[PDB]
Amino acid sequence: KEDTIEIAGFHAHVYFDAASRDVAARVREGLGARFEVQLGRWFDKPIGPHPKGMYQVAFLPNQFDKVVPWLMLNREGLDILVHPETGDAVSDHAVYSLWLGAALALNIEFLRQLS
Amino acid sequence: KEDTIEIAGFHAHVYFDAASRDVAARVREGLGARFEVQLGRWFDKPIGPHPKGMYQVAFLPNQFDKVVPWLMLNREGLDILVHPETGDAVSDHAVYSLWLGAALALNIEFLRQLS
Ligand SMILES: [Zn+2]
Ligand SMILES: [Zn+2]
Repeated sequence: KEDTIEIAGFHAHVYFDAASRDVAARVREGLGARFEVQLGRWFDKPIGPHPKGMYQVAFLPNQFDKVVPWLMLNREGLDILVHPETGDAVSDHAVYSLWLGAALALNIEFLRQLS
Repeated sequence: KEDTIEIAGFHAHVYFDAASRDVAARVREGLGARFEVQLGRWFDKPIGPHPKGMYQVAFLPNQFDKVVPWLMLNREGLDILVHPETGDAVSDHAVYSLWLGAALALNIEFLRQLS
């Protein structure tokens, strides 16, 4: 087994489209109002491994049981990837992650090409 | 918004088949060794909403950031449903849940029929 100590933090990637952008904005405000998070920039186009528009929500491990359960209940149909940050981008995204909603295929090759 | 106070606990459903049953047994032992959990019966065949053999793992909310990150890292390719317990069985499984690995298709109507 590896040790969960090796998790330094998590990212949630909240995916959206034109039809769900407004929902995504409300979820973002909810997160920023409630939790100890760093909100990344809003990407309206796919970038890197990300198959659709998204924004990033970063947090330390002590917010995992705050943010993730909140999103379980309040994501309003949005597909959300949550992954640990362990120093292995490819596994972090492809193996060690979870999904709220319906998983989307990621461009993991983008991450492989970086390593 | 929905209040995560309304989350009384969580279940993990660890799915397996004959090929993966031994990995599932090892994951099960890892859980029972490390965390405050209630391990339910082993179902080799599909039962109720579940489309594959599984076993249940129950825990209080204070284990969510222990159990779930551990499974993130140590599920060894098993598909795992994690759902809250909020007193709404249909929403808990269908809407409020998350998946590690690749999601399976649950029989939600089975739960609706329960009322
Ligand atoms: Zn990320
Ligand atoms: Zn359950």
